[PDB]
Amino acid sequence: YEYVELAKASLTSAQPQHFYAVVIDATFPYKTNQERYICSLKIVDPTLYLKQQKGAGDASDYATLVLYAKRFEDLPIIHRAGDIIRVHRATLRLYNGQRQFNANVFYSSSWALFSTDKRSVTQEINNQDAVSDTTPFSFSSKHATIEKNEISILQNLRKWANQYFSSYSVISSDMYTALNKAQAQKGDFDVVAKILQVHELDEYTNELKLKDASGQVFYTLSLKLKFPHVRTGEVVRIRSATYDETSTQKKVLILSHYSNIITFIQSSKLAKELRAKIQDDHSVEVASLKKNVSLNAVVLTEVDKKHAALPSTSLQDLFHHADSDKELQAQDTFRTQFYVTKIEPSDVKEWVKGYDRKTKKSSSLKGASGKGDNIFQVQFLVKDASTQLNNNTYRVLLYTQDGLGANFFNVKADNLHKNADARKKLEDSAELLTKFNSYVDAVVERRNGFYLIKDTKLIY
Amino acid sequence: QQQSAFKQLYTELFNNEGDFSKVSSNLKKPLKCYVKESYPHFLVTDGYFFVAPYFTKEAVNEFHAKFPNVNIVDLTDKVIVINNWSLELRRVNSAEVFTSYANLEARLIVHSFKPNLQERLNPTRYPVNLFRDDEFKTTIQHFRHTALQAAINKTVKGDNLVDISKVADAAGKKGKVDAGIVKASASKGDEFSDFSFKEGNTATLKIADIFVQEKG
DNA sequence: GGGGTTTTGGGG
DNA sequence: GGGGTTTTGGCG
DNA sequence: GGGGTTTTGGGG
Ligand SMILES: [Cl-]
Ligand code: NA
Ligand code: NA
Ligand code: NA
Ligand code: NA
Repeated sequence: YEYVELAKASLTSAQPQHFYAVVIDATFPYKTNQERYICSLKIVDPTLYLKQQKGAGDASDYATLVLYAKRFEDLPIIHRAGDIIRVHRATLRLYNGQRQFNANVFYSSSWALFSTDKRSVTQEINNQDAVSDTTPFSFSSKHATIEKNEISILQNLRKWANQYFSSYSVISSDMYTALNKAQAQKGDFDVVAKILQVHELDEYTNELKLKDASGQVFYTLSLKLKFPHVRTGEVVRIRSATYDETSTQKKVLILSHYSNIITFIQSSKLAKELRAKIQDDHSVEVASLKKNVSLNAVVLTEVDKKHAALPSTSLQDLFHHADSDKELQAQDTFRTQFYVTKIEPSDVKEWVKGYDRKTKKSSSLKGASGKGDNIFQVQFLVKDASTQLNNNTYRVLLYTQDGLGANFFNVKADNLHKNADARKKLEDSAELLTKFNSYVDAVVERRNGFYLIKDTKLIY
Repeated sequence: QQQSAFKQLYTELFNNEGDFSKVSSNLKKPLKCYVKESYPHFLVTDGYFFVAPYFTKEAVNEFHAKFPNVNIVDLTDKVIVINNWSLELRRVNSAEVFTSYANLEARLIVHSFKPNLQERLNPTRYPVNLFRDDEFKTTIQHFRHTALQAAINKTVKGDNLVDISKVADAAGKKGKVDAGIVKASASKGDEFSDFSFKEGNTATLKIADIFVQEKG
């Protein structure tokens, strides 16, 4: 197999050609009719990656690759910009002024994906190591062969990709639309924004809270199975979105089966600058709290920084599998999300009780100090997406006698029967916690079959 | 101002405990919609979303009477006008019914519809399943949240707080997490169902039967 | 022509 | 090919 | 044998 560079491929041969390239963009594989699937992508290499820079505006130049197939599984799922693709038997032609490489996978063409970073996106999600640095993490057909001579091409193209992404935006401003101008678009458009929040709407759907350089916030539904790599704080490029004219309560982007959400390789200058430049916004949440009913979700808490890297565990696993799952039995500390259905005791004034550290007993302060040290003894009855349909509610405790969750309310325990200020703040927090669309993000510690909140604080 | 007629209708139905009589009257006017599909699923759009209309055995017989030269299962890409219709809530298995959410479905019961054969409609966005919309899914979650909260505040009582000693000095104590599971209502099964709206009931035809009635 | 396959020389 | 399925109608 | 493809009947 002889590999040719993009700009040097023949436009007249019409013969099958082969090449290595870096993917900067791609649709998701999508069905067109009763027998055809398609995946369109934008590719570049050392010979084709930037338009005549003078009056070009540092715009990216590229070739396009269109892969056809009879089966969905015979096409590449591109989750990240910057990785490399190897194509065999592609025919080149000029389509509206640009180099279009076409390859029928259902015939004799084939492709193979190589990770530019240490691990592929899927391997990062599963915390897996790559077999080797010359192994395709994905490819068409039952086999893929890498000859010794290719190793240099791959290694060099990788080095090039990192220099390219770290020196240029790659996804230039002409490749997407500012979110605050989304409503002026006639049809679909592309987006480049930071994921501010990933809210599990239900069993198969995530609701992404996005914010781009224009400062505009938008929400969009992202299927879990299709886009399992979405992560809070990360910058992504969204290929093909439309402005939703029917959403009045909040700004919504609509995605299609061919739409794609793509992250950037570690070296991406654009991704790095946007992660730092774009800062979290809570304006939407602050405004929603003034409404009797908010169609916008509000995460009322934040976990200590030392847990930000801790993976979350659903209520289903926490209460229904924590005593039968090997992996869940080995952990005592978990992170989870849920909404509060009810708070006990009902009387907010009883949330703080006097505790006797010698008899391990607590009591009401309605009789005053004669009960010992003041502590919070609150029981949340919660629910989440994973348990949304069942007839259950789950108990999550806030028992701070040992220091766990003492600062949850940003209100030091005190006799609520006498401290009006403390009582009032807790009463307000109570209405917020039980309000529809309010959610909690918290770390819990398992103790004698119960879960106690810790290292978690309200931010409203 | 809601531009999607379907979204506004279905939203008010849910925000009014499935009581179709409580929904705005100025919304119960004839519905002119485009037929996206007709078989195996009959789907119509309002220019923004698509919904599945449920035809009564009467509605079809009337149709076949006033329009003998028109097969319903062949109305794809054609427009229709539903003059007499109603809306009701039904409990379904959303895992099988794609035109629903959280085991709940708002059905468009059609009593009378006229096919405006060969009427070209204005260009619109690609229609999406109303039950896949962010705001509408949220509207439905609000509905369940309210029913759930009312049931829980009625079922749960006596502040049965875990005794603090169980979580204090738990060095030599081991427990099963299912000890934290609390029943939300007096529901019979393992699925919450303590809703206050009265599930609508109306005989409707299966799109398959109307297919046979027009081409055995 | 050339794959994968078995048809192992020949259809459409 | 900057696009529109479905035994897949919450990867397609 | 049958796809896609053009070889349009025949290799290995
Ligand atoms: Cl335990
Ligand atoms: Na052959
Ligand atoms: Na053969
Ligand atoms: Na042949
Ligand atoms: Na042939």
